[PDB]
Amino acid sequence: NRELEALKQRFWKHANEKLQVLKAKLQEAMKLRRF
Amino acid sequence: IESIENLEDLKGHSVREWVSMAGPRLEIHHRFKNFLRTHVDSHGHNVFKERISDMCKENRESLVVNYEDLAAREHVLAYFLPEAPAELLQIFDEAALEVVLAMYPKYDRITNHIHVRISHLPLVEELRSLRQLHLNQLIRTSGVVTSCTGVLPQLSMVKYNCNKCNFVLGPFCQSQNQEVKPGSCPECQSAGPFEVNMEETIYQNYQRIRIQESPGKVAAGRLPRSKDAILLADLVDSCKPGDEIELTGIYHNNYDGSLNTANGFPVFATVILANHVAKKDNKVAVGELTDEDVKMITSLSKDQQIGEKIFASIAPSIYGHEDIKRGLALALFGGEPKNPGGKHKVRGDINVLLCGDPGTAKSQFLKYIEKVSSRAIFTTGQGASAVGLTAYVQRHPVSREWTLEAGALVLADRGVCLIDEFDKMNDQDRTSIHEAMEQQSISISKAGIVTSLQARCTVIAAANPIGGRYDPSLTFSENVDLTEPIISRFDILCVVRDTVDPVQDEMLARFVVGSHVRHHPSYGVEPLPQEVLKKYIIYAKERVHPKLNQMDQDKVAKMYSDLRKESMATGSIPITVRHIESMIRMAEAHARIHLRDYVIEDDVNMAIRVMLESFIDTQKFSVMRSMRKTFARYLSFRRDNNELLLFILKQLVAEQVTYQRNVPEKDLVDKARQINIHNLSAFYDSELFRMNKFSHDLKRKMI
Amino acid sequence: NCELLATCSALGYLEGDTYHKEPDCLESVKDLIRYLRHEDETRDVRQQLGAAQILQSDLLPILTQHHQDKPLFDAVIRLMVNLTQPALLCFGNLPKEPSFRHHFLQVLTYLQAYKEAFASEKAFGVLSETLYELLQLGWEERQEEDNLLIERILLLVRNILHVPADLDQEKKIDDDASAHDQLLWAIHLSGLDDLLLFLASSSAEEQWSLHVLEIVSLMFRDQNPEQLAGVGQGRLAQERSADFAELEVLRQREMAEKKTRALQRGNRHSRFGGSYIVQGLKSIGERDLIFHKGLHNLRNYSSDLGKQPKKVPKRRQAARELSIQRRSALNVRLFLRDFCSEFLENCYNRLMGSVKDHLLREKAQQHDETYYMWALAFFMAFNRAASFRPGLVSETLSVRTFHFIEQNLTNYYEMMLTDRKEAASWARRMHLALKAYQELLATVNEMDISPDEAVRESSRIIKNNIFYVMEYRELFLALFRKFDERCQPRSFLRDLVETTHLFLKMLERFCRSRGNLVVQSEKEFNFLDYLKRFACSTVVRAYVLLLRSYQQNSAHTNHCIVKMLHRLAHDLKMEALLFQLSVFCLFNRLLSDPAAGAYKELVTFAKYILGKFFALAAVNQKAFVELLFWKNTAVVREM
DNA sequence: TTAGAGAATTGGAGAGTGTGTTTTTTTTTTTTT
Ligand SMILES: Nc1ncnc2c1ncn2[C@@H]1O[C@H](COP(=O)(O)OP(=O)(O)NP(=O)(O)O)[C@@H](O)[C@H]1O
Ligand SMILES: [Mg+2]
Ligand SMILES: [Zn+2]
Repeated sequence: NRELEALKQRFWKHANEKLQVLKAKLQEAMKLRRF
Repeated sequence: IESIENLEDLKGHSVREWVSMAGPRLEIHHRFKNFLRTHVDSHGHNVFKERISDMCKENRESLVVNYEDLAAREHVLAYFLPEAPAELLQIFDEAALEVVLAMYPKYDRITNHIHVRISHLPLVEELRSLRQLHLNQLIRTSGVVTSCTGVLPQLSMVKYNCNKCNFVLGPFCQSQNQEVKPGSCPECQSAGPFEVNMEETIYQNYQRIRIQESPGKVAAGRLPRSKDAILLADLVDSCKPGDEIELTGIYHNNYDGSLNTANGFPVFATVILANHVAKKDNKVAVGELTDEDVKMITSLSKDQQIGEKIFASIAPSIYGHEDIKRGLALALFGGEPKNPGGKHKVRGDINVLLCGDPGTAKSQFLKYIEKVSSRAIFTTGQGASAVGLTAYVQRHPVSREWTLEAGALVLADRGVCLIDEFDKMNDQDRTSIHEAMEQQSISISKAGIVTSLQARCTVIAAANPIGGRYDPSLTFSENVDLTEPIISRFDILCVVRDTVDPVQDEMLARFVVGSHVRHHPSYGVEPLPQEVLKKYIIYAKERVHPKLNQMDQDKVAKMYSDLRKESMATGSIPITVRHIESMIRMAEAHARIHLRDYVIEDDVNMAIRVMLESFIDTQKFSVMRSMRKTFARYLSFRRDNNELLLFILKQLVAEQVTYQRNVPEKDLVDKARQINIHNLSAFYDSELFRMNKFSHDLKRKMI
Repeated sequence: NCELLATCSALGYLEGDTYHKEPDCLESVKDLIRYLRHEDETRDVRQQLGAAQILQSDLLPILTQHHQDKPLFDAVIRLMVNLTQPALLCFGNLPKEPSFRHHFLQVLTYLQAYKEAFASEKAFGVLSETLYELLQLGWEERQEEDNLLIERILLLVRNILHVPADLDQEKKIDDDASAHDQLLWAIHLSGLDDLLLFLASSSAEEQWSLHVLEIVSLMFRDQNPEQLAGVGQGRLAQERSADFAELEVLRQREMAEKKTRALQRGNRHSRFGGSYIVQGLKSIGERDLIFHKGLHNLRNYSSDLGKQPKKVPKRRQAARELSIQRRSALNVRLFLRDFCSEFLENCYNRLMGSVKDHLLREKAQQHDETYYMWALAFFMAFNRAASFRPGLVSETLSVRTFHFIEQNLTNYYEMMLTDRKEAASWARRMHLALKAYQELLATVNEMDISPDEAVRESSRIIKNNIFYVMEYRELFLALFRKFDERCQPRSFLRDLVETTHLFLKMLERFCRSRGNLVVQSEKEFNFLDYLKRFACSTVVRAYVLLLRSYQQNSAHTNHCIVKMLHRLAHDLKMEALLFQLSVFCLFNRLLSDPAAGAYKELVTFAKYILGKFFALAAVNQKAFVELLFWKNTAVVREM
């Protein structure tokens, strides 16, 4: 399936709700602060 | 109150009560004070010292904080801010007041409260996507303002006179939820018809706006959703009906019996408590410009090739059309309105007409001007009306009295009105713009309304000739189908042709294919970046005002006289008196491009060149060459004057050699200021001294 | 508030799953204990620390992750015992006024939150490990340092088990893990249950017998012995099929009632008019009745079709049962069955002997005999359920336990009648005593059934003793003649009736088998003249009061009621005592029941007594007036 | 063992207070005439 996976890779190459995302990625920084 | 080393451990609380209690409140207060005092940008410059200083210079009572900076510098405040926005914004306002009164101890005379506004919040939401999950949270939305109340006074801390005795009831806080009922007087227990003490009551500005989804973001054939938003204090008149805005605010809900009886279910009304309004039009205001920005602009103005750079920056993806780029640059920067004696107004805006063949980038030029300019209105042909262009009267939507409303020309009052497919309009729609084009006003006498609105805009129109192909066998007047009153209202009148020329076709093809390569999703002089150009434009328009001292009246007067003669001869274009005032306007526009506070003969010669070249362009083929030699030999295409400085240099060298035998650059420039040939940089770039083996150096000053 | 906030912050903070304690934890915890000791009577510090949730956020992490730091661990255990102190101890009673009751509800809410938090297995694992490594030492090796720690550990477990279920979250449906079920599962997985079995079986550590009894009581608070003893491997299929069948039964009953109502009203809308004169029926005046409620209603006309019922005044409002029964989680039920089995086999005799020694020596709190009587009822019922072995409970089978229970029951009866301001509480204590007495009387029957001639001999001995002594016979009449619906629940009335039925069954069989004439300075006796004491109006009034709920009663309860009334009617010829108008209304409901076939015994008895009444009425029309009132010896004048 | 006379508590009748209400024409504007 390597050529099929290569076609998948080409389509991924051309490939190019958020409060919880914000809080998580900020939670990492405050954990680093405490450490 | 001991300092709290970890705000992040809520210890089972929710954010609202956790920040409402005293310990975390003081910790948040100190953290925000420290953030304001110590936050620095990538260059190490303390940004908030500058911002607070500008706010106190201009008495603005409001401080915009970038959420990206807050999140980068102090994490937990950015963490708690969207969760409990009212509480943390109150704490931020207190802390900002402390810092402001540390910087300016006497600012309490100007304000008693500093409003912290939040910008660039990542919690962007579509209006159609707001849910109950966003309630009491700081959201950010986009839309077009479709309604606005007048700025109304609202009770904020109200006091009531007792209905019998002379006592005054204590301060009650207004909530946005319901009317505050006083209760009963604590001196005597009466509860009768109480009345507001106007003098002791504290009021605040109130304005209720309605925003809806922008018409290009709604689907075709689908009705737009809308929200009410409350603007308080210095946020009032941040926008007008028609403005595209981004709105950061608290999404708030309260019980409404009217909605409950309308729906049959306990539905709660919703409103946005606005915290920050930013017009998507004015991405950069004049107040947003930093000392770095204005230093960049002023230093960039000293390049001395800046005119060519500014011209080249007009639509950098369009090959050629240097005359179009020149005319559009002059129109975009604009002249100065004048009113000698207070009784004779003359417009300062420059109007442009691009007529010519299909596939010649006229519409692309118009869309570029739309993108780059603040306050751009774009309209097309049959899509416009007389009424819609100028102004329209309607029954008011709720109260049903006749009310006047702003058309495109009024909405573009200090901006650009762009009219594509200009020849395709109706005559009745096209004649509406005459008053706005010349007198810069729109006078309406309809349904009891009798008034004149300001329409001081610059009109940039695009058109095709008759049959959709320009004919060099005929003059402009013979193939345009427009009439003299509208033709004369356009200062700059451009003809664009698509004639075959193989070398130019090859270069144009290479430029176009290179553009398609460059812009994939992934002339000589070099342009500015478009961000820098926008900042430069607004600085040049708002912070600079050219003034004309002299313009060598004989030259322009003789030019106008024989331009009138040749226009009467060929019939190509009416010249009237407007072309003279177009000369003054174009000179002021070029001075503004160079950021000159005073107009000079450089600018006058530029304006002269633009007028003469466009008039020559209006002619037929055979007539065009004779007209070229006529106006070129007799009138002023003052390209350069190197010979005078050449022989001045030769004379000075000969005298110096004669003196020494039996600082020359200082000698040369002294003579160059004595004679009216002051533009010496052209001579230093030209070949005439170079092949005569002279040279220059600003340090050594030897030649 | 802010100073408490400062100390609570000074405890430390959690990060991910690891707690980072500050070095000043010891002095901050001592300060917290000082604030709690210097509380207001409103228990403000209790409310504030519960609101701050430091028990959930700091003390449990400290207890679970820094248990090697022994001074801090001891201080935290003492602080947690103080915080988990039950609300009834905090305020002394249920407050009678709104402000203290609001404070009581606040403390109770935070106690429920603590119980929710305490279901983590790690906390009980640490508690079991520290108790285990403490009890590993010999008793003589212990000092006040370790004995007080055992007291505080067991009191913490007691406090967490004691907490009432939240009224909000007690709506859990059967076969679901309530907070108490999760707590018991935490005890099971931590192995503290085995430590409780060890403490109960240990002769050396008998000093903690009352504590261990209270733990076991609060553990088995919700359970029923026979239902628990029936648990086993194959229960999932049984309970699933039973749930489906019961669902269909409920649905069919609702459909039948809906059809009956649809027939009672007409097939025309309510504003469809029409009025009738019922010529024979005089109205409240002399004019004929005008009927407006539709022709359909005149098939089963009654004058109370449109009447509002009456507000029962507060004093006359009947007592209601304090909790619904719910089938707990199957894992917890299996664990409790195994606990009860192993406890019964290994612990029960020594624990009950120790508790009786404590009560004799009078080094127990005021009402610990209630726990003793609870344990009698529960574990003897569980023993009789499944494999009955009297050796496992032989410490309880002595006549001294009968005497102790009878004394307690009479004491509670007197205190219920006199101490009127907590008469319901005295009634509940008396209910526990009654259930213990009932289980002893059931156990002797099981001993009779069992094959061992030795237990048959001792069963005969104890039966002779009990039936000889007078108080065991007179107590039933004493209870019936001053029972009150206003104070005692219908569950108590059920238990009293069933215990009376069992007691009279045994006494009748005993006297039928052999004479044994002398009773009580002795006197003669016979069971017929004993039964004639049950011919009073009050006892039959109570029996018909229980009969009113025949739809909801158990089949055994209905058999008890109808057998007693049949004994009084058929064998003592006292039908005129039971000729009553309210009883006849109940019989009218019984005969009109659509499910009357399910109550064949009751309707047959009702028709027997009704036929006797109508024979007497045909002979003499004054019987209709006699129906209207309760009576004394008009039972013979009518005859 | 029942029940009846005197004292205290609870049910509800009713007196008092506060709230809410009774197709038509001229003008514009876009599209269609
Ligand atoms: N000199 C040029 N350089 C780059 N692109 C060009 C040039 N001339 C035409 N084009 C392209 O031609 C296309 C059509 O441009 P457009 O502005 O619509 O033409 P137009 O002047 O409006 N003709 P018309 O709409 O019939 O009046 C665009 O994609 C332009 O980029
Ligand atoms: Mg076009
Ligand atoms: Zn007053």
